Amino acid sequence: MRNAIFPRIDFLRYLKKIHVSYCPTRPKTEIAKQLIMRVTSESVKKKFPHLQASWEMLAYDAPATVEVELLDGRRVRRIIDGYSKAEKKKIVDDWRFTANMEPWPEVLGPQP
Amino acid sequence: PPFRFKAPQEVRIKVPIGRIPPAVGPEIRLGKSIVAVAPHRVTAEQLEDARRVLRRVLGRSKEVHQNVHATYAVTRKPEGTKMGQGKGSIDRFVARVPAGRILFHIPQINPFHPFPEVEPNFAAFKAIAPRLPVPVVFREQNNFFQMHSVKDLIRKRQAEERENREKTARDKLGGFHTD
Amino acid sequence: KNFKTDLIRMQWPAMRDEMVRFFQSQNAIAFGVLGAGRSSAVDVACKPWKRFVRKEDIQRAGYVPCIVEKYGIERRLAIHRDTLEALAFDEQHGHLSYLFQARLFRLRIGNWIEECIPTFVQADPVARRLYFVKFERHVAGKISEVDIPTTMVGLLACPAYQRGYHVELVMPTIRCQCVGAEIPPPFFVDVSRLHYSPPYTAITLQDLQHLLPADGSARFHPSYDAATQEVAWAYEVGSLPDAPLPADYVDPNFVDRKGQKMDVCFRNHFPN
Amino acid sequence: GGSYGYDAFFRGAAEVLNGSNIQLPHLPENEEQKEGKVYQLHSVRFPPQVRRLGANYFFRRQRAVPLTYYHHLVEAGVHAQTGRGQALCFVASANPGYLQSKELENAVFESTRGFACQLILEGRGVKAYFDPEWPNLMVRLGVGVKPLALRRLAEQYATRAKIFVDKRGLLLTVHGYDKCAVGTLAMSLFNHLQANPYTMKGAHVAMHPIKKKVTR
Amino acid sequence: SVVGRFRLIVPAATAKPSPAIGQTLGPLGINMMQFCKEFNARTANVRPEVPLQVTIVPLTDRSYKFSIRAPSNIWFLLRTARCPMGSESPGHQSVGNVTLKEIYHIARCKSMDWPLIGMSLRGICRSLIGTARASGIEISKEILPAYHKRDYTDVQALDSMRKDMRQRKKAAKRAAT
Amino acid sequence: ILINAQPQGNELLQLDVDAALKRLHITDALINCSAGRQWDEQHCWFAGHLVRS
Amino acid sequence: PKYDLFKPLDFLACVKSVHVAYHPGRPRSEVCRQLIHHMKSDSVRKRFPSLQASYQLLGYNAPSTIKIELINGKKHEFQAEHFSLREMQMRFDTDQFEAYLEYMKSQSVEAKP
Amino acid sequence: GADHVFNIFKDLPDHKILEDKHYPAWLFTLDKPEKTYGELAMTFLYGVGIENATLDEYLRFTRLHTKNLIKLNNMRLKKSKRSSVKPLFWDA
RNA sequence: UUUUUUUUUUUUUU
RNA sequence: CUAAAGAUAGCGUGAAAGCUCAAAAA
RNA sequence: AUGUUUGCUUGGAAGCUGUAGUCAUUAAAAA
Repeated sequence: MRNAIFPRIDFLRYLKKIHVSYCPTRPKTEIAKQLIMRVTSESVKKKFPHLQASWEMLAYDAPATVEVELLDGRRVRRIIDGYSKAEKKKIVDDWRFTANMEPWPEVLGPQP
Repeated sequence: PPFRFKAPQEVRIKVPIGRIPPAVGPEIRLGKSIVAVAPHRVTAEQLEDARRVLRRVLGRSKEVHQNVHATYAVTRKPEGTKMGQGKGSIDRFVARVPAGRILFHIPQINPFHPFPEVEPNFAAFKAIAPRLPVPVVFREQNNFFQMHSVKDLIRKRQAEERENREKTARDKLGGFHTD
Repeated sequence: KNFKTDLIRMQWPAMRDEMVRFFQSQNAIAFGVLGAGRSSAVDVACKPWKRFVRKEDIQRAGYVPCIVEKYGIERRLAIHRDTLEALAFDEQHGHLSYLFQARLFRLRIGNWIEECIPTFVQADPVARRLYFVKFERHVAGKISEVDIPTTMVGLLACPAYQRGYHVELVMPTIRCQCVGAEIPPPFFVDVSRLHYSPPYTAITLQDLQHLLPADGSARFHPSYDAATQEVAWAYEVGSLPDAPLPADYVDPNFVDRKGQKMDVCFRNHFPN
Repeated sequence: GGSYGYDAFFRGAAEVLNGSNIQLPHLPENEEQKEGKVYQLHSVRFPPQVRRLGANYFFRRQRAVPLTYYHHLVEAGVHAQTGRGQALCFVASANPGYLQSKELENAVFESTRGFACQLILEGRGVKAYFDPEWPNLMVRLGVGVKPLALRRLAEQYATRAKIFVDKRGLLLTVHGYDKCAVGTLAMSLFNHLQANPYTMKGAHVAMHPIKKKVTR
Repeated sequence: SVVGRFRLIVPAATAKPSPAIGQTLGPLGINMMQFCKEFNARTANVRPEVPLQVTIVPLTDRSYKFSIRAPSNIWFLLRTARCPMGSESPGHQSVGNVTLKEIYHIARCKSMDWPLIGMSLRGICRSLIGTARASGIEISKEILPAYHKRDYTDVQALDSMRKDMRQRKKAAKRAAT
Repeated sequence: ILINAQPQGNELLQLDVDAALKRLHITDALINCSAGRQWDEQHCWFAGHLVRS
Repeated sequence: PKYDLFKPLDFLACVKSVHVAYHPGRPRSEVCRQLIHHMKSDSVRKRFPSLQASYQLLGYNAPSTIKIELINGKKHEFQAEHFSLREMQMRFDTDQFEAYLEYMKSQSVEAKP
Repeated sequence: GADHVFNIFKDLPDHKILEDKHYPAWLFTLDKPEKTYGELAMTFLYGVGIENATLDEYLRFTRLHTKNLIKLNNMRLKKSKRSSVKPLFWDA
């Protein structure tokens, strides 16, 4: 920021270790790919020298997994299998151009 | 409590043309202020026009105050009088405004403390400075101190972060011992 | 659901600590920023005043002559312009500051240290210059009358101002009787709680009385009235009552060269 | 010289300090570039054409910081190029600005490809045909108006630049080796080929159309 | 390639060639006879002549496409508050009052829209709140004492004639001055 | 490596001989030119004024 | 007034197809990423809709490679690890300007898709 | 007929009100006034209450600061007489 | 910097 | 790719459309 | 970018012929 003391929020500021695995043959891997590319960038390297990043390519059918190690010592694991912003926009546009108004369940109010 | 003090009244008395004395000391006023640099005469019509322009520019929500009033009377020779037949009739009223005296001021305090990158506003005073028969200079004094500044803290933090980064980078490579 | 949110929530506690530590570190100097437990003293060197030396000479040389006079012999010193003016004029678009006369200068001359406070200042009306500054000693246990400035930094947080009402600072400075070894810092007017009222709203010194030192070294002037001595106002523009001219008003347009009133002012037919 | 002006004498030149900080054309320059800058030596590899500049531009010309220069000369499907087996020139300096001068790129473009420009023609009946052969250029400015003989320009600029016209005759292309020459030629052409704001019958330089006007 | 974007407000299930739609469909050269049919065919499950649906027609170089959505926020808010008009000089004069529960239902209803897909319900709610604020409609837990009736006796069927009566009354009362 | 371990700046003695060569109508001299064997893809030296003719 | 006659040509101007193949995490890999981002930009999409861009991620340690084919049938191949964006353009500027010259001669630059 | 308030479709019932226990918890919390930029600045720039700071407050302060920066730039770059600037902004 | 130059311009920043 | 984007600072039209700037990234 | 052509004047008013207001986006498989 311009007139500020502390920086903005960033999940990469308090991370020790990062690892990502994905299978090329599995769909919905773009998210993982982009993560890899951003993580493995020079700018990130320069900004957070204290970060250890390592990617792997799986040769077996499995979902895209992410394992991170905090500064403190805590560890967590997650899975990332979904669409990207561009794919979501294309999917939304495909349905939007149809223009078929119907009483979707969502429209309806809540009830026990 | 606040009050609306009544302005003085013009003196209908013939007076000499003596000189303008100097100022005693600098006059300090909170908020924006406009002051002269040299001594000169100013007329009530001039002051009223400046007040009207300032009010029109600022608007009806802001408040302004005058620091000089026209009370000194001056005479003029009527058209059709001989060389010397006594003092002439009163012509107009002027105010003896020496150097350093304040003319107008807005007590309004800049609220934007953590924004020192922006200069004050002097459009209202610019709109009337050409009108005045004297050179004027803008002024804006506040209660803001150096000690109470966020710039210093920002600088300090930037330095600290730089140092930290540097240290980290040196330690990573392992070219030197630790501790 | 996304993992970045989770990560950020997990990391927030850690991030908090850094800011906490930074503020603590900042505070450490005293051994909040706006706290009353903050020192304001300055320490500068001086030069001796040589014999057969005029004010003008010193001024031209690039120095400000000064003298020190109470509770001791009369001493003569010279303080660098670039050093003195910097303190004097601590604003980019301001003149002689109020704080200038509310400090504790630790002047150093030869092998001696003098703890003084400026009283008398001779500054140019228009230009920012210093001609002559006098100093007064300060000894522990002796009553010292000092004008402590006020601050209103926290102006943004004013409901009244938010709503579009006009806010003013009546009293720039408050008189105090310092007895202690150090002068209290500038007062802070906490305007965070100031609601608009039809007639008018104001703040007194009773609220600010809690900002004085706990040891009781400082005390406001007895002459003041904490129950009625307002420091700040909040009213609506163009809604004030009419009042007559004060009796102690002097017309500046009828002043003699000597600083005396004109003969005319003594006349019967002399309104105001 | 030695004479004080009235403004600076009496008034003291206070006008310069009577400006407002609003209604500005451009925002103030950010004062971010403070103490703490670290300089580094940058180097760029340019083609071998810059050798035509010679020493008079790299050494004789005075500059704030040194400006070195070296020429790596090497004796002589798919254009599989690498960083070896070819000639080039090394230009290194501490100031990045010196490594972006237009003269260095001109030294290569002038002797490799050169420069070009275009003029678009519009209006009903506006045609740019050709005489039997070059150099003979004629342009018709509307219906009923006599053509314009443009042979003078071409003779002037012979061997420096050339003019081409499409089949349709709606486009005037100019190709040359000299930047100055090219530009001059183009503007010369456009001076007498300028279009009317009302009837809109003429020529114009691309990416700079003229606004239309109507009578009240 | 596309030329731009255009917005329209045409009744759902009941459309015809009128100057309103023509003002947009004329310069474009879009055949209203075809457009009308196409539009109608896609809004069979909507009430006739009552709704004020919003459509967007992104014009193609040659071809054309369009999409439909629900009415505006104010459309909903005014009907819920049972008020013909808004409030002059917002922030000083109050007209209507809507509870949080109705806001919730509004949000839920409005959830189905392309510009809102992926957005939280909470966000929608807060947006609605803001909109209400921007119009001069107070929001609280339950009905306030000053609006216990809340104009419940007034039926919503006569909203158009109430609006026209107010429009003519405001001009008539000031013309005589 | 090749650019950070070589002289930087001007050279009075080089400039004098360059001016003399220009006076003597010598347009074949190359300033700061490298050379090497036939089967060489990298040169480790740069001659002051090299002439190919 | 002042008219701007000459304008520098974009990197992706008069280009038929582009292919990128690199290994993430490899030293000197910024070129690839910058090129990718440029290729998948908004401005590019609008100015040169008929552009075929593609990137590949290698699963093994191998040098970077960039292949560029122009509209006039010319082909070029460079290494991302030994060149820059700026330097690359200077290698094939001649063919790009030849194609742009022919296109300029043949058609107007103010045309739209 | 058309007297519904939560229905736009054809031949469907209107939405009925339910008990407070059925609605989300968060629904009954929006009534409260959110903290202002002035309030939030006191905790981050000055450190009045940093010991009791929260992520939501930090996010709100970060957004409001950029809002202020942009409004500042536009204030200065303004030329027209159109009434679009808060009076408070003018006092800078 | 080019005879480009009645109020019209290009190149290079010297 | 990530991040950020004033109820809207400067052009534009007939009610529109469209462009640019601030902010953000680099 | 989006709610949103938010509101009142106005035959009509989109960010951009007047004026009032001037906040809303990251959140429920958090407990």
